[PDB]
Amino acid sequence: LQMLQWLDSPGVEGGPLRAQLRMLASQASAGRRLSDVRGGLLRLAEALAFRQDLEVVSSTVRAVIATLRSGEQCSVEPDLISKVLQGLIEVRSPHLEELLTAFFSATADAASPFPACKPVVVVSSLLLQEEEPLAGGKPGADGGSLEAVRLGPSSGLLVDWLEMLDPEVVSSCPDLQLRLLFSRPSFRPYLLTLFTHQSSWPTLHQCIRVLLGKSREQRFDPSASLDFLWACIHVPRIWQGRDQRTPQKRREELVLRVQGPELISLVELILAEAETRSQDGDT
Amino acid sequence: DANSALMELDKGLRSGKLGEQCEAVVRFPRLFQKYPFPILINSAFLKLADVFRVGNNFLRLCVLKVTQQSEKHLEKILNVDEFVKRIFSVIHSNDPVARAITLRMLGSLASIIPERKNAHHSIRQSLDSHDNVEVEAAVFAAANFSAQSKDFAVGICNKISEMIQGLATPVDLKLKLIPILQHMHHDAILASSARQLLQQLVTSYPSTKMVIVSLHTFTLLAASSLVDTPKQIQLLLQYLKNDPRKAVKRLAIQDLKLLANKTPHTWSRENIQALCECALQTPYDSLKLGMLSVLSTLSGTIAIKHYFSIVSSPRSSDLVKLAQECCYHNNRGIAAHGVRVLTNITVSCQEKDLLALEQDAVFGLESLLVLCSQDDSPGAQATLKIALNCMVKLAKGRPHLSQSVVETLLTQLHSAQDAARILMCHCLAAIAMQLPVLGDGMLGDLMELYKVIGRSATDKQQELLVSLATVIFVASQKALSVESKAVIKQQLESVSNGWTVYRIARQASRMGNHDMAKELYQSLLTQVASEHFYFWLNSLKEFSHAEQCLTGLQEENYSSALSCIAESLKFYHKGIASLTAASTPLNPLSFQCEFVKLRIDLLQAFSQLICTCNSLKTSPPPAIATTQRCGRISNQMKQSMEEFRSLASRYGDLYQASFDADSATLRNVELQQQSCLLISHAIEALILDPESASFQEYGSTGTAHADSEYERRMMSVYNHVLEEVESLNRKYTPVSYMHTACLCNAIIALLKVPLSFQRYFFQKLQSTSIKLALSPSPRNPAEPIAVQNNQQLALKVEGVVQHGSKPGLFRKIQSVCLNVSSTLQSKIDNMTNEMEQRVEPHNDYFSTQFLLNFAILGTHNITVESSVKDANGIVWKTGPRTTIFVKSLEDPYSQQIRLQQ
Amino acid sequence: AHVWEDNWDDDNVEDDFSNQLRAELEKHGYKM
Amino acid sequence: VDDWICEEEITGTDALLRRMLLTNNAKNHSPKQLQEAFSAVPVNNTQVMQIIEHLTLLSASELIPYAEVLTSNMSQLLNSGVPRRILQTVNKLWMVLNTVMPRRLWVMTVNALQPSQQKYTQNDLMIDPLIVLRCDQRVHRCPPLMDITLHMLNGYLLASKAYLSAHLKETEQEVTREELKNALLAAQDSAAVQILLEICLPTEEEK
Repeated sequence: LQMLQWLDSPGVEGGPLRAQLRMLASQASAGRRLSDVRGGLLRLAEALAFRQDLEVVSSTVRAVIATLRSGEQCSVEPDLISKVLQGLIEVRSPHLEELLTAFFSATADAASPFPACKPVVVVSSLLLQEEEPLAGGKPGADGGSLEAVRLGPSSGLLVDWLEMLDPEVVSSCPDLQLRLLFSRPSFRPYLLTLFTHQSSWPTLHQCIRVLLGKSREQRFDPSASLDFLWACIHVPRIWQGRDQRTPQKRREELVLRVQGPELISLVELILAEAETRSQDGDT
Repeated sequence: DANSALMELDKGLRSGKLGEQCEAVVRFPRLFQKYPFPILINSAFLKLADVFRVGNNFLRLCVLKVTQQSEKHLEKILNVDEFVKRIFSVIHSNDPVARAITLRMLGSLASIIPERKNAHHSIRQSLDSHDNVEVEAAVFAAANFSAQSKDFAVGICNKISEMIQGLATPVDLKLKLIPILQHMHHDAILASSARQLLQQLVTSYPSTKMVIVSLHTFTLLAASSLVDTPKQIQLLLQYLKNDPRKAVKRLAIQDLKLLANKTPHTWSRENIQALCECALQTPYDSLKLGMLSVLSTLSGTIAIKHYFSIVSSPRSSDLVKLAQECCYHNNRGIAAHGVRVLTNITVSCQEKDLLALEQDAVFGLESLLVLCSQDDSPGAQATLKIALNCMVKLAKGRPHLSQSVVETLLTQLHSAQDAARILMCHCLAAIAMQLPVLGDGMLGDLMELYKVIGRSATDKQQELLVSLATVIFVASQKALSVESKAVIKQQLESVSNGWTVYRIARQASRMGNHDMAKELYQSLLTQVASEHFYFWLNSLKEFSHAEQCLTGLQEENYSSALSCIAESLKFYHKGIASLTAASTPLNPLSFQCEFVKLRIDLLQAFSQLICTCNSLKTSPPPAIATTQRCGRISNQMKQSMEEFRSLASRYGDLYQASFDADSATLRNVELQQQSCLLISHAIEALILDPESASFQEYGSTGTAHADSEYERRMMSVYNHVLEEVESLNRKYTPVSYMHTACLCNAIIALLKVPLSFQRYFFQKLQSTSIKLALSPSPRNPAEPIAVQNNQQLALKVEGVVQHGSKPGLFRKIQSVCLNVSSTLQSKIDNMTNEMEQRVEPHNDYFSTQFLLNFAILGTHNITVESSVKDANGIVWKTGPRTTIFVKSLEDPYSQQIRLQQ
Repeated sequence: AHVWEDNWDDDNVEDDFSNQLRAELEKHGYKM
Repeated sequence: VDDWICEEEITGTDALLRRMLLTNNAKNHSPKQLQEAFSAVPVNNTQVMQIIEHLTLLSASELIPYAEVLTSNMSQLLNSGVPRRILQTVNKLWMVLNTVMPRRLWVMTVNALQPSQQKYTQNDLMIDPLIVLRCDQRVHRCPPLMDITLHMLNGYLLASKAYLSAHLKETEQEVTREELKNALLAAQDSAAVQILLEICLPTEEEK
């Protein structure tokens, strides 16, 4: 029976003439699945799982809404249904694979967090389809999901998608991105060494003035900020051909010029680092 | 003309032009390949060194290329220190490209200088430099030193840890520096520190690029340091399961593939459960193919036996059901992997509640077959390969399915294209070769299929006739009918290439159908456009004629035995004359001539034996003088002992001197030698001292591998002759006539089972030779080396091995036994210095030191013999047999002292 | 990836002697 | 030697590993696809970054057909606002293409980096190599394009040495001509050095 069904399915795939035999095969598969659900108990899908896979493969329909399916998927996410979520995700992916439409910019963040919370097997393709023909600011949703949602592995993909679609490190939304890089995460060093070697020099100077600026809120982590300073001093593009490790100790080669209040802010920041002392000690 | 090439190319090296120097430098690797001896290697490498020292930075890249290519000759350099100093004298220059080239040269030279400290200091100093080409060359040389040195490994562990998580040195450089951590397996705590750093890196830089590089590095560390490979297999299962990215999953696939190929015994049960479970709920198909490819490679080893180990019903196990729905999947490759898994479960461990899967297994194969027959694409061709290999293995493991197996195959031999007839004929050939009882069950059906090929296409036609007539010869285990010969003959008269008929003729000579071999060899004899090929085909024709004469025998008829033996000897002698005429200096056919000569000697031993059995009926009981051996027949059968034992020794000598044949040719030589031992034991148990036999064959006479039908019929004949010998042991008189009848029936039984010209008679796959350039002074021709007759002669034999192709295909050289001997050529004869030494080659080189004591007065004859020892342990007697001449002079003061004394 | 291990006739397993034999033997292309 | 030494094996065949595990289906990208990706009337740097980042992994022989679109579209890569990976990765792709098709690449890059038009050939570039230093004003503060220009200038200086030697050797039908060629080469290299050092000055607009 499995060999006969596999032979019939290859003919249905090859024989794309009007899909009438495809409809007959789908009806036969639905009837066989109903009979197997009604009668088959001990033989738990030894060959009926092949029929289930064929029915899932033949159910690749095209959604005609492509806007209300996000709400249906969000409702299915609260209901905690696996096959319903898989069918909804497969329907949403084919609809996005069609001609582009106007997607909502509010429910997309909730839908992405729902497929990232539960283990979704089709998360990457759905995210690629949603971010390819995106009718809105995808970087804001990606940054919000990265900063707020504490997804363990999948956030790494989100990190990739950040650098995959935001050309610089800072392009359009500076505030959320600055609080993403500097806070009071685990992906922080990669994006920070990016921003060391990614951004244009005027943008780097804008960040260096806003970072060591006068601010009593202490919105930036001192370790990341100070290491960003020390990296910007010794970028290999600055010293790309200078003779190395034969200097004069009396001579000073180059420095970075900052202002008086910049010096005061930097020294109070480094002493605020030095006053933490959770377990480090005096030495 | 060995150093003359060196002076020519170094005359090219002393030009003032960059082009001629570059031409000589890049011509050096051919000269390296032509003479591989370390005198030339050392000289040319020192010349390359002091050309590298002064150069315009483009010669340096060429010498770097030559050093990269000729890596296996690097251990032959003698003056290592001068070479490395001349190379190292460029690090202190100020051109960064020249420095980078010199660090790359150090990285290439890493094998010969593992523990040079200034090299490590230069790598560390240039490693944190600012010129990018210097940095990249430093990472290359750090990778190449870190694979061999340990102190370098720990210091560079600290340094590369700092520069990877130093947050400068951008992401491309980090990707370049993680393989430094890959090469870092030398010590336990070093490996643990590298493991912690890699775990921190993979959780700290969660990208697509760095995760792939770090995971490949981490698994090379795991496969190098076999202390916690299960931990990495575990971590790979969480990375393959809980990660949304796709390329990371693909590395997890190729990673588990490498780990299952390397160390499959460490795969635990829950690891296979996790891999199968992750293979179920995947939505993609390429990922499905990858995981089940990993499980298919895991199914061919002892991991299944660990998986199906006692202390759940194995029907409910995840692997078998996963194998079922991927065997019944739409895609061809996943079906091939699944049917491999199911076949491997069937061939493996024999628990009762798996046997039902056997049925599923066989149906799966034919289902897959009818999917992949009518497609004609290289992917479908590979699916045919995989399916037919599974068919062979499935029929091999469980013979009681096998008959069903073969009949299903014949069904798809009715309706498939010209590329599917082949390899199905090959599968039938293998199955009908080792297990013969099914072969006849085809017989005539192949006839009508062969008839269809009368009107088939032309492009793949010749190979297809070759395959069909080969499986015809294999299936005809007893004989071929005259009508079968007629239909085969008329079909290849209808259309043939001329080389196709040669392949059919040699297949028939292999299997034992020598009459069709006769006819096709006639056809070849009228053909063909060269001298020695004509003589070769004439020799093969004569051999086929003698073997048909040997097939024309009748049991219990000694007259026909003498007649047909005489016909076989005369046809073999026309054939051996043709073989001797066919021998060429370029192709010195040595196996064929010796095999045919010993076959002739075996049949003449049989002829003298049969007429000696006739002598008891052709002479008196003894004489009137004799009234415990009486008569000339006792002396004649003692001569039969001498001849048969010498013949067995000569068969052994032919076995030991080949080393380049396959298993089948060697086993056939063993069959002939065992026939000689059989007849020798049979005679020395019946007539010549029955008293001290007392054995009655106290060894096993059954449960044989039976790799060929000829082997099986040989073993049956051997067992029958030994049964006749045990029964007729000590009942009758020492001369007797049941004894002579026993020898007669033994000779008839040996000559009834025809012959098998094996693969090494026709084609040679592996060619291995040894050089052994003797250098005491190498002499010239008749000029002998002068020795002073108060000191020994330091012979200094040195050798190199030459491989024809695919280095070692069947057997691999483990050690080589050089033997030396002397001989007083003036006329024991100087046996006092027979010497033996064992050599283990490094790459190809043999270097030993031999001292030969020439003491008496005269001209002595040094002979040098080689003897290859293989991996299993069998010694093989090949070698050039090199001879050299020495003259022994005397000191005039010593001569006057001996005259005065 | 080969089905028959003792196959005498693979894609390229032909030694030199058989190579010149094939070269001088496929050219004629007729058999009586 | 720089072009051949950037071809060498770096550490562990990481590039081979990437071309094994990331370019399974890159046949969708085409030179003309990059052509309208560049020539969009807004500046959508995301899709061109997509295409070029996928173009990193290809071999140089497979990267030959994209030389036309890359070289023709270098000139757009000078406006204030281009992201830095576009410049750096076009520099990397130019370095990859420099290993296979160097002369045609250089003569095509001269005709694109010129200010905004004269179409220049290889003979004019070998006669005079200072047109390489006659590029756009914005090239002087774009580090990847200046790196390309510097490799190009060094190559054309060596080219002019070989060309003057060959033209002197052919047109004999001798010491004075040889020393005149030596003086021309010396003054030529000195002029190239002086123009480079004057590029190294800070401009008066930023001072």
